[PDB]
Order: sequence, then structure tokens, then C-alpha cells
Amino acid sequence: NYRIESDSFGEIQIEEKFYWGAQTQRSLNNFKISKQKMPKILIRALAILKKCAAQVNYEFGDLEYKIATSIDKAIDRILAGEFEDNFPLVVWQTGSGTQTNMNMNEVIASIANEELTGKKGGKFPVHPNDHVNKGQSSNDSFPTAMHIATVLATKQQLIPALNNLLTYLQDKSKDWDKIIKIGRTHLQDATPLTLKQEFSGYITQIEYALERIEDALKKVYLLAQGGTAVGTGINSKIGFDIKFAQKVAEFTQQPFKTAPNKFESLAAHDALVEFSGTLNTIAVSLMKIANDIRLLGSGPRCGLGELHLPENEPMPGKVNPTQVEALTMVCTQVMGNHVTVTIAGSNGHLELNVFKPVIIYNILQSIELLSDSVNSFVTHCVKGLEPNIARINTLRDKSL
Amino acid sequence: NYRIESDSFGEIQIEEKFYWGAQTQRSLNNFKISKQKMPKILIRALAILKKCAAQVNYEFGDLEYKIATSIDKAIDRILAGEFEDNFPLVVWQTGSGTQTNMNMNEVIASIANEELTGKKGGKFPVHPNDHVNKGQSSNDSFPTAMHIATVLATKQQLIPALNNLLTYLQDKSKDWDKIIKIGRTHLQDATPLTLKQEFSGYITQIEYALERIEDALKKVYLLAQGGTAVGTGINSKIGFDIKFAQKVAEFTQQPFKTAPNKFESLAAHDALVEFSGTLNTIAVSLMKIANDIRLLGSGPRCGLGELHLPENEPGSSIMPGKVNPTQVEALTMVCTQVMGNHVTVTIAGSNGHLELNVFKPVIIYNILQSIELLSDSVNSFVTHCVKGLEPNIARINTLRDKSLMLVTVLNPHIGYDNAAKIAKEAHKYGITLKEAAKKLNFLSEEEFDKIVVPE
Amino acid sequence: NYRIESDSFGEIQIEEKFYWGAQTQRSLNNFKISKQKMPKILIRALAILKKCAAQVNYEFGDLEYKIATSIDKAIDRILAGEFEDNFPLVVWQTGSGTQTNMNMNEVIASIANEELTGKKGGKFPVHPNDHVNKGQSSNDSFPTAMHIATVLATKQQLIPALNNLLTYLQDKSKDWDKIIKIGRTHLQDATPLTLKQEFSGYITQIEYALERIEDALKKVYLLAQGGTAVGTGINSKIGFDIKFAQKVAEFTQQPFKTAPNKFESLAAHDALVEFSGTLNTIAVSLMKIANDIRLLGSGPRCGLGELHLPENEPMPGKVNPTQVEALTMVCTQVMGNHVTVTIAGSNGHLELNVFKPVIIYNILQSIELLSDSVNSFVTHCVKGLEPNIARINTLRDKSL
Amino acid sequence: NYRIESDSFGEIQIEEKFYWGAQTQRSLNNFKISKQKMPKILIRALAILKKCAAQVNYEFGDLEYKIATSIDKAIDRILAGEFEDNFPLVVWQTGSGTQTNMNMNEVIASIANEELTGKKGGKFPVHPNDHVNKGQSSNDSFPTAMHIATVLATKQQLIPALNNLLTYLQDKSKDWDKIIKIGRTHLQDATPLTLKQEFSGYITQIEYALERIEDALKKVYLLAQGGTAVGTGINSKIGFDIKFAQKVAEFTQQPFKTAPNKFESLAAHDALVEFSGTLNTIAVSLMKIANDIRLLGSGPRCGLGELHLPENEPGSSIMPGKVNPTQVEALTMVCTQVMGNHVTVTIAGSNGHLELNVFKPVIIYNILQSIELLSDSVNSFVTHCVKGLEPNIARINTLRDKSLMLVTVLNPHIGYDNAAKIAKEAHKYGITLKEAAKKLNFLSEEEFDKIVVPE
Ligand code: NA
Ligand code: NA
Repeated sequence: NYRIESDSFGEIQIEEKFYWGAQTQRSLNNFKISKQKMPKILIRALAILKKCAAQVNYEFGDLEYKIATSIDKAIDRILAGEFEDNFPLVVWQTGSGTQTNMNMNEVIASIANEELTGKKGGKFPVHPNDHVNKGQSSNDSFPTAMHIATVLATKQQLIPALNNLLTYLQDKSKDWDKIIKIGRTHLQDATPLTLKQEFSGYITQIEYALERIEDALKKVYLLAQGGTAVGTGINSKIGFDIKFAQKVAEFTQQPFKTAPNKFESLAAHDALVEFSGTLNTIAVSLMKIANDIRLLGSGPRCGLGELHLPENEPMPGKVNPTQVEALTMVCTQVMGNHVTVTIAGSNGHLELNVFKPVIIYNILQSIELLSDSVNSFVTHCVKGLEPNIARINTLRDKSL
Repeated sequence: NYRIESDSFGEIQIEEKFYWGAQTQRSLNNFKISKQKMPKILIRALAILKKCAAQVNYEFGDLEYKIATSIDKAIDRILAGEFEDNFPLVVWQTGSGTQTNMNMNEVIASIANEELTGKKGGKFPVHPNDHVNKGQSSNDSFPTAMHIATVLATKQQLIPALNNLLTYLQDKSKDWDKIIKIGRTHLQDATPLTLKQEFSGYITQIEYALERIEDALKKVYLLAQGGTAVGTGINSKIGFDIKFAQKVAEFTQQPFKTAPNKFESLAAHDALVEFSGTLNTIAVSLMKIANDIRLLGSGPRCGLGELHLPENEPGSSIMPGKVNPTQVEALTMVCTQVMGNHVTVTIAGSNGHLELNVFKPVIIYNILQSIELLSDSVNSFVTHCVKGLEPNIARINTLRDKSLMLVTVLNPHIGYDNAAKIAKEAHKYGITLKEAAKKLNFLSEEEFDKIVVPE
Repeated sequence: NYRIESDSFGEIQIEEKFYWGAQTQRSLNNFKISKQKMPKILIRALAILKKCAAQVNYEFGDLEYKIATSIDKAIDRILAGEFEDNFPLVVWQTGSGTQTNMNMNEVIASIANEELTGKKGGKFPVHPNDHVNKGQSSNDSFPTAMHIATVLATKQQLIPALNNLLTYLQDKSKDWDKIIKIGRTHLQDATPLTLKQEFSGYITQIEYALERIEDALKKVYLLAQGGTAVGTGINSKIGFDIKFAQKVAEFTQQPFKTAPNKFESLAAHDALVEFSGTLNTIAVSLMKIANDIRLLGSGPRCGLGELHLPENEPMPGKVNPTQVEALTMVCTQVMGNHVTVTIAGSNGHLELNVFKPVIIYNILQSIELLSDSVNSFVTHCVKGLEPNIARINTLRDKSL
Repeated sequence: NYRIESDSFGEIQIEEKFYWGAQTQRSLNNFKISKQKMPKILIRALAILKKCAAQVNYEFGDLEYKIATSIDKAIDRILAGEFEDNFPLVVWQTGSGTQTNMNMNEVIASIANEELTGKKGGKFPVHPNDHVNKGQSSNDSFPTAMHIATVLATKQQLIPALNNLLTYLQDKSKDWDKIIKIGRTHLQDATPLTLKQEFSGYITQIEYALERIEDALKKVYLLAQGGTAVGTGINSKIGFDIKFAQKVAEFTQQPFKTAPNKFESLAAHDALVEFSGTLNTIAVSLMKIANDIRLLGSGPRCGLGELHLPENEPGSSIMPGKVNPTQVEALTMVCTQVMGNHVTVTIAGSNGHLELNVFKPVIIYNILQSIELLSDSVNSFVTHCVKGLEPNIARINTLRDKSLMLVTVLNPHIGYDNAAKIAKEAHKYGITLKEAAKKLNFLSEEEFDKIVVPE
């Protein structure tokens, strides 16, 4: 039931049914720190990275045809979800992500070797380092995967989620221009505005959130691949950085390019600190929008009672704004995640920032929580918001 | 493969092999927000809570023998680990934890009903709300679970890990009193201290971490159970609060009591915000300790090189033979996670409204994560780094003698003027202070090392 | 109009009317970073430190009688507020506080020299380093002053302020047990509780805040003095640490003692990070209390309207809960101050944490803002809170 | 020595030499909360605001010639710096900034009334609310001032300081291309890079800081003025908003416009929260740069020793001759202050209620402080550290040759096996790779240095 693998530290046992190699197993044994594995979309991004690197390596004459093709077939299968069991390493590993890099290197080599020899594992004929990792360091590969992942998640999770919110905020309030409600400043009675007008503030906040995302992504399109170990490009052929980036742009259909200065790309993660800053602003916007709805839906008899919130689950008969609670909790999570990203980003030393996994784990969590909670909020709260017109009219007609 | 269940809102389908009910399945369908489930030890805390509440209810005559005994047996199976598949709800739910409370209520009833009738699910003979949740709200139950879980995790994970680090810091540095290294202030050359003395700082930081936890636990021992919906204790018999706390104290063997003021326990989580603050401080201490070990072991040739860190894996694919301080990296990364987790807890804690703070799941999720991560990573750091740390004594000595600031250790022993002559001679010929001491016939190489000792 | 002073870097000009010396002026010229000077109470604490050190030095036989007496007279005058013009250095200086240490050393020497020779300044007969700073480093003196200051401010500003709040929360609500109001969970109508009961939550929060302060001060009583440059005590006579601490305990009438491990005292500021943690919890408590009052006083016609807040200043006739706004802003300040203290505390290197001035500036600001805002809040809001009983009764009698 | 004034609440005394009125003195007596006054540049912004609002009002025919001209002349004297004593109110006031708005309204009226009548104070001929505050609320005025001040400070303090740092990073490192130092990853010995290349990272961080500011300013150019109380623009004539923005654009020479949606501008300060986020990133960049320079200049003998930092003062009283990297300490301390200031702004920004975010003073206070501190400290760091940085070239070379990881730079030039023999020889005899290269007749001391160059 076991296979033996090795590296420069010696022999090590791996359970036969798993495709990973000596360094993954070594990491798996030595870092028994909680159960948070690397996010699926990061693994996906890392797989895309190896795919594109292999193609460039092949085109440069540096890989045998059968090895390049076997690596490519092997990676296509990972992208289809066939080896989700085979990336067991935790986030809390080496700060450069070396081990997760080797996790991808070894699994690809292993699948390819099973195709070519009939048996998985090992370094023949496909070597994890000399073929799958050819011309790469973890120091430039892991940041490249961090940026690919961030872009993919933002374009697939967050931007649609915000557009879903924008659309329903627009559609619901289109005809609330006839509803004249009483404004509150300091929570004290103020002068009148329409309910549509009040909701137009929220619409502006979300529109502006979408604009901030576009500006924050500009540096996240820029990829470190080609800097190798310390930023100089040692062991990377001239042109690799540019051709790799074009390859990733073509597969993702996103405008990726190479980072003009690779030293800045390795030594720091300022792009992601800035990006996390935009996530934080979005958290602030949503906290305000959700809090107002909580407040306007308070009651039914001893609150404000201007809005009726959909009732989705069960002091019997009492129904709570549960979606607002889920969303406002996520907002507080994102704000704390941002402080972690800040502090980790500030702790770079010379040629390398070695806080990379904690940074990307927090970025990707914030994107996913914001997207999922907003979509839930729209479906189970915003879509069925109705104003209580008689209540709004009574409140207005009492104002001094 | 499906069973039908019902609540106030109507009919709903549950996959047959699972034990939860209608309200849990409803929540499962309505809060599809990522993948972060309630932590194992919080579910455990909540089960313990229900076991004790059912026994007190039974003592008050408010549960029949058949029902109280089956509830108790069902809960023991959950505490045995037999139903870890049956708590699927995410953290990002209602802010009171109602759905997770009800998840526990339904699963207990369901296990009991299978035992009594042969078929799982439903509300007869055992009813989730009327029996399992009798005399309880989620408003007082969930805060009770939060504190039980915090105490359990702190005592089972955190205190043992810090003591593990303490013991090995003490053991490893016992005989480092004769290793005389150079002090660095502002990262600039300073005067000497023993390697042991430098480690004594770290030891003190961990001893103080342990004291801080004991003070931080004081209010976490106090339980909300009995406040019910708003804190008034309506639908709760006089004495239930005290008798429930006693039971939990017996089962856990921890000094749990009831909170004097139930309103404070529902409306806020200041106790967990204070506790998070202590976790924050521990993160700050560990960051300093781990950073020093990394800095002291930097090299092997182009850095400081005073400590040899155990080499556990290959550090690089391009540069073979390179070994990195990977355990320090995992620990310092965790430290940054705890610092951020603390801000989340702070902000959530500050957003209470009137009778209830409804940010409860996110608060307890961060507290428990911070505890697990500090504990797991400290344990790993000890096993794979502290255990095998060795000083590079020859390198430590070389560096000590390079310091020009040794002059001020020489002043009281050799005289102010004479030390000045040595330091002048060392600048002119470009030699060490030791070599200049021997050159001018003031002090041998052995007499020089004795004066330099801290004393 | 100028006097010339010097140090090992050479000669430097000081305006004649000022008492400080070469190193203070040098710092004053080289760190032109905003206008935040060291807090008054820190300077005060540093002056107390030099007073007690001199007395111990004198008792050990290490100072001439006339110098010890002149130093003591000189310091008594600083404590009386006579040289508030003479500590111009900014917080954003060397991270060990050396320059502010020399600021105190030089000014004391200067005043003493004016007494003894008729002219201020210089190092004769009282030398800033060899007499006023005898047996001291900035590395152990500045942490000692940080802890003295924190204790003094907490005992003189914060503890009385919280007791003032506790007392008035108690007195105002004593007879609110007859007022039956409707409870709100999730801001939805709930079951009843008395107004006194609701206020008893707030009373508990403040009581518990007072208990947390006592626990957090335990390590802040422990003083670094005697560790000198790197923690070893080089150039400090045996017994100095203990006798100094007793001297400070006697002058302040507070239970100060020496730090058992001086290395921990220099290398880190974990005591203050923990203390700042308690300030943060207090900020959280007060934010809740103040927010509820904002909410319960909302109206007069379109809010909850359960409480009447005092009207202290001027949509004419509209009066806002201005004291609650001041207080809740301070709370957000304290929470951010706490993150600065955290991050700075985490950045220690080997024998010394060199973020000391930013840490103490934030600690002392949080104490002063919390105290002043709470006292203001009590005087201009809590003292005159009255319930609107008819409104409370109407709301209750509408509950489902 | 006193003058009497009045408002809705009654009679109140003001010291005679000051120009403020009844509402300012009331606020002065009721908010005795520490000492933190409104920043100079925010007061200036608010004056500019009133100058432009009065001119637009006059153009609409809603101020008489006498009154508009005297208002304009009074404001110019405030912008000249003639009344810096007359704005005593603390930051910790009402959350809308009403009292500071009224401080400006009263002082302008008072200066104008002295000019027109000979006696300062009061509300005739110039009335604080009816003339100086005409068509304005504090709800739209204070946010307008916040953005004007942020733009002014960013353009006058921050952008110049970052450009100053940029210019000197470029100038100092121009000819450091021939200095070949060793790279460190995980603080472990790695492969070489030029000193210039290492500095190129820092240069990139600052160039990107400047781009980030330009994007962050986009929404700060947009002004609330015209929304009045709740955002509807009641008591504001159509066109006032556009014409006010134009005037401010003319006076400042900055591209200010009116905010399309006034409700968003009153109810929140997301734009300043986003801007704070950019300041945060700049703090993170500077922390890395300053920390590296400190680490590279550590020593002078027992650390890294690659850079010589200019020595500006004595570092110690016990250890004479010790010099500390004091400018790096002041800058990194400021960085921690900005990071905390950002959390305050984030939390304050998140506590808006309906039509108004009433945490405005604390938000703008932190933003402006962060800008001033980053600017002042970067400027000082350049003058007193970056300007005079020199590499210690002999030390840089020594360290480079100690690296065992040079082997991988030798592989493509000398062959894999041959480099292995050199590294084996270097381990056996305990020498450098260069000495072992010459020993085995593979490579001279000059040919070795050429292969090592990054290329
Ligand atoms: Na987090
Ligand atoms: Na601050």
C-alpha cells in the first residue's frame, strides 16, 4: 500500500493511491498546522502557470515533444477536477510557497509518468524539477499564481456579484420616486427625500466599487514569471517572461503582461496590499447599505418600519433580517483580513517577501465571502424588498 | 433517498441518511456562503450545553424519564464523534447562531427518535424545540457555547503548546550561560550578553503569555445560560442558571459559573474581545521570538550565523543545498493572521444593538481559529526548530571580538585611559581590541575574555 | 542672542533663552516631522525618573552633595511647570528615545549650572551624562518613563473617568425599575425588560472595564531601570534597580517594583500591547453604550424616542446627540491606535524594540481621549437623560 | 476684556480680542476633549470654500455688493494667515463638523463687521448664518472642505516628497550597476544581483505609489457642495453646485468638479476610505525600503555592513562612538502610525446612518495626519540618510564570495560536473569557491568575477 520516493534528504513513504512525491509528503508530515489547504482557484492558477511555462519551454526547444505533450495532457486533467484529492498541503507552510510549488511539479510529473510508463510517481521520464519546473523558481512562480488567481476570482466571483447587486438595486427602486420619506441625519428627523433618492446613494457606492476594482487590478495583471530566484532571471532564457505572459493572456482571455521590474514583484506584494485596500472599501460600502436596511426594516411595531424584508425562516412570528447579519459579519471579516494582508506585506526582507501564502489566502477568502454573501443578500433580501407606504406616509406627516 | 420534514414555513426534503431536520435544511439552502463550517469544538461545546440543560430540566420535572434518558444517550454518541457529518451549516448565518442551535436540537431529537421508534427525524417522541430546546433561547445558548468552547480550546490546545515552548526554551538554554555573544541594539554592535540571557527574555514573554491567559479566562468562565431571549430569564425557572453551570463544571472539570448580569452577556462579547486582545499580545511575542531566531540563524555565510536551525527539507529547486527557516515562516505568518482576526473581533464586538450582539458566529470563529493556529504552529516550531537549535560557538566568538563597543566593558577593569589606548591602537593598525590588548602588553587573550563576561 | 554648546560631533548654536544643550538642538534640527511633541505626562514621568535615580546615586556615594541637591531642586521646578517651553522634540525621533532622554539630562544640568555658577547651559559643574544620566541608558530609562506615565495617567485620568460614568449610570437608573420597555433583538420587537435592567448591562460593562484595567496594570508596575544598554546592568551598581523602584513607589504612592527580567523589558513592550488591548475592549464597550443612547434618543417623531437627551446647542429646533458623536469618534481612534501599538510592538529586534515613542504616544493619547470624552459625555448627556415614559408605554402596548 | 454674543440658547461671553462668536464659544466650553485642533490646511480649505460660495451667491443676486466684498476681503486675510489664533475647536466635536463650520462663519462675519463698523463680532451688517453660510449646510460644506484639504495636502506635501525620494533613489544608484552584491532570500545566501538592481525595486515601489495616488484622487476631486442638509439640494439654486466647483477649480488650479450623486457624498466617505487604503500601501512600501536600508547598514562590524548610513548624532551615552539609523526609526515608526490611522478611518467610514455619516472630523484628522507625517518623514529620510548613503564595496565583495550558492551561476559557464568539483574542493579544504576555482586551475580571480555578473 506504499510507494517510496526521494529527494536530497533521503527516502520517504507515500500512500500508493496518491500521485504527489517526496517533497509534498515531507511538507505534509512537517506542517501539521490546522486544516486550511490552499484555495482551489490558487491551485487552478498554479496549474495554468505550469501549462503555459511548458508550452514556452517546448517552443524554445528545451523539452522533448512527448514530455511536453504528456505534461499538457496531465494538466488538462487537473483543470477538469480529476485530482482534487492530491493537493493536501496547508497554507501555513514555507513563506515562499516552495512546497505547494513542488506539489504541482510532482503531481504533473507523476500523472505523466503513469501515462508514459504505466506506473505513477517518480522522476522518469518526466522530472518534477528538470521538466515541469524548468526555468522557474517558486519565488517567481508563486507570485505569478497569486496574481492569476486574484484576477480569475475577481472577474468570475466579485464583479458579477456586484453587478447583480447593482442591477437589483436599480430595478427595485426605479419607481420609488413617488414615495416621499423623511430623511434622518444624526438619526434625528430631517428634511424629505424620495426612497429612490436614498437608494441612489447605494447605487452610486456600488458603481464606484466597480470602478475601484478596475484601477486596483492594473498591477495585478503584471506577472513575476521570469525573475526566477532573486529577480535577475538566472536560468530563464531571454524572451521567456514576455512569451509566458502572452500564453497566459491567451488561455485566460485576460490582459496579463509581464512585470517590468521583477525585483519589486518578488520583494513585495504591494499590488495585493492595494487590492486588499479596495476590498476593504467595498466592505465599508456594503456595511452601510446593509445597516440601513436593518434599520429601515426594524419593527414591525416598535422600530422605523419603512421597509418590509422578505421572511425566509422563523417569540413566534418574529422574523429577523438574517441575510443582513450574514453580510455584515463578512464585512468585519474582510476588514480584519485586510490588516493581516497589510502586516504581512510590510514584513518583506531584501529580495523576497516570505509571507506569500497568508496574503493570498486572505485575498481569495475576502473575494469569495463578499461575492457569495452579496449574491445571497440579493436573492433572499433585495429582490423582495417592499416599502411600507402607509407607514412612510404617517412618519413624514408627523415631522416638525 | 429523501425524507420529508416540516416547520412553520412548510414542507422540505432532507437526504435520508442525515439526521438534521427542516430548519437546518432550510438554512443550508439559504446561506450558501463559502465553505467555513462551525468548528468541531464549538459543536462539542453546544452538545455539552444540551446534555446539561436536559439533565437540569429533568431534575425540575420538566422532561419525562423516557425523553431525558434518550436525549442523554443521543448526546453521548455525538460527543463520541459518531455524527460529525451532521453539522453542515456555515459560519455566515444568522448573527445569533439560531440555525446552528437548531441544527443541534434537530439532530439530538432525530437520533433519539431512531432509538425509540426505529425511524430517524421528526418531532415525536422527542421534539427539537419543546424538549431539546426547552427553557432555552439561541440568545443565551449560543453565547454559553462560545465560552465553553473558548475555555475547552484554551485549556486543551493553547496552554499545553505554550508550556511545551516554555519547557524547551528552558531546557535548550540551560547550559548556554557560558556562551558569550554580542548584543545588538538598533541592529548596531553593542555590549555582550550570554546566549542564555538573550533566551531568558523569550522565556519571560511566554511565562507572561500564560499569566495573561489566566486573567483573560476569568470572564469567559461566566455563562449566559438562563437569560433566555432578552436577558430577563422569562421561561426559565429560578435556579436553572446556577444548576446548569454546576453540571457543565462537573462534566468539563473547569470552574464555570453563571454570569451575574445576563443582559451584559447577550448584548455584547466584551469578554471575547478582551480575550482576543490577549491572543494578539501572544502573536506579538511570538513574532519577536521567531524573527530573532530567523535573524540569528541567517546565512549560512553571508548573514549573522550565530544559530544553526535544523534542516528539514530542500529550500530551492534552482539552488540545491539551500535550507530555509520554514518553521519560523509558518509561525510568523500565523501571527499576522491572529492580528487581523483580532480586528475582526473588535469591529464585530463594537456593533451590538440594544439587547443583542448579532455578530456571534464570526466572533467565535475567529477566536477559535486564532487558538488552533497559535497552538498547532507553536507545537510544530518546537518539534522542528527549537528542539534541535544549536549555537555556532566559533562564529559567536568571532563576532563578539569584532565589536568596538567592548571598550566600555574594559573601562572599569583596565582604567579609562588604558582602554582608550587599546581602542586607538586597534583603529590605527586595523586590528581587533583583543589583538591590540595583547600587542600593548596590557591583557592576555584569556584575561580579556574574563573581563568581557557580564557578571 | 545665541549660546554655543557641543558634543562629540562638534559645536552647535542654541537660542540663549532656552536651557537645553547640544544633543536636543541637534535632534530639533534633524527631525522636522510634524508638530507632535512628547506628551506632558511622559516628560513628567521622565523627570520623576531622574529625581529618583539621583537620590539612589547620591545614597550610593556616587554624587557630590551640592550636585545631588542642585539636580533635585532643578527637577522640582520642572515638576512645578516652570520649563514647559524647554522640551521641543517630536515623537518621531530615534526609536529608543535617546534624544528625549538627553533633552531631560541637558535641561536639568543647565538649570543646576545656572544655580551653581550664575549662568545656564554647559556641563560644569553638573554634567548631563556623567551626573544627571549616571548609571542609566535611554534603553532602560525610556521604558521606565513609559510605564510610570501609563500608570500615572490611568490612575489620574481613566479610572476616575470610568468611576464618574459608573456612578451616574447607577444614580440615574436607580428608580427606572418601574418603567417597562420593549426589548429589541436584531432590532426587531422582542419581550419586555425594565429600563433599569437595560442600563444594568451598561453598568456591568463599565464595572468589568475597571477590573480589566487592574489586571492590565500588573506588568506596567514593573520597571526596566537597571538593565542599562542591553539588559545586563553594565555600569549599574548592584541594588540600584530595587532601590530606584522603591524610590519611585514612595514619590508616586503607587506600587512600582523592578522588572525581574530586564531583557524582556528592553526587547519588547508586550505589557503595553496588552494594556492597549484593554483600552480597545473599553472602546468596544463605550461604542455599544453610546450607540444605544443615540438609537433610544432618535426622533423626536420618526425614531424610537424612548429617551430624551439634553439639548446643549442648535432645520431650526433640531438638536443632535453631539456628545455621543464625540465619544464614538474617540472609540474609533482608540481602535486604530491599538493597531499601531500592536504592529510597533511586533517589530522588536534582538536586545531592543526601537518603536518606543510611537507606542507611548498612542497609549497616552488613548487614555486621555477616553477620559476627557467620557467626562464630557457624563456632564452633558448622561446626567440629564430622562425617559419619555408616555412614548415607552405606547410602544410596549403595540407589541405582538 | 469680554464681549457679549447671542444665539438661540441665550447670552454668552467671548474674550474681546478673539473674533469668533456665540456658537464657537459654546462648543469651546462643551467639548473639552484633549488638545487636537482642526489641522491648519482644513481650516484653509474651509475658508476657500466660503470665498467661492459667497462669490457664487453674489452672482446669483443673493448677496449685496457691500456684504460680498467685505466677506471676500475678510477671507483673504484668513488665507494670508492673519487669524490662525481664532480656530480653537477640537476634532472631537459634533460628527458633522457643524461647530467648525460655524467657527468659520462667525470669524468671517466678525472680521467683516470690524471693517465695516469699527467693532468686531455680532451679526450686523454681516450675519454668520444668513450671509456667510447662505445656501449651505455643514452636511455638504464639511465634506467639501475634507476633499479640498486632502487634495491640497496631497499635491503640496505628499507628491513632492515621494518625487524627492524617487529622484534621490535614481541619482544615488545610477552608477551602482558595477557593484555586485549577494542576494538574500529567506535571509539565506542566494545568487548575486547588482546593488543598482536591488534599489530598482524600491524605485518601482515609489513610482507605483505615485500612480496609486493619482487613481485615489479621482473621487476626491468630486465635491458635496450643493447637497445641503440631506442631499436633495433644498435651499440651493439650480447651478450653484457647478458654479461653486468651477470657482474652487480656478482658485486652487486643481480639477475639482461637483459630485453627480450628493446622497453618496453625505451618507459616506468611501472616497477617503479608499484614499486611506492607498496611504496604507505607501506605508507598507516605505516600511520595506527603510527596513532593508537598516538591515544592509547593520554593524559596523557584527552585522551585514553593506551600506554606510550617514552619521548625524551620538547614539548612546554609555557607548560613545555608537551611531544608530535614527532616520529609518522615525520613518518606520510613522509607517506604523499610518497603518493604525487607516483602521480608524475604516471603522469610522463603516458607521454611516441613512442620510449622513457623522464621523467626519475623525476621518479627515487621520487622513491629513497620515499625509503630513509620510511627507515630513520621507523628506527628512532623504536629506539625512538617502542623500549620503555609500556602499562599503570591499565588504560587499567579501560577502559575495562567501556564498556557496554561486555554484549555480558557474554551471552554464563551466559545466555542471566541473562546478561540482569546485564546490566539493571548497568544502574539503574549507576555502571559498573562488580560491577553489584557482586551486584546480579552472578559472582565474578575474574570470570568476565576470561569470558571476547578472547579465
Ligand atoms: Na482573518
Ligand atoms: Na492613530
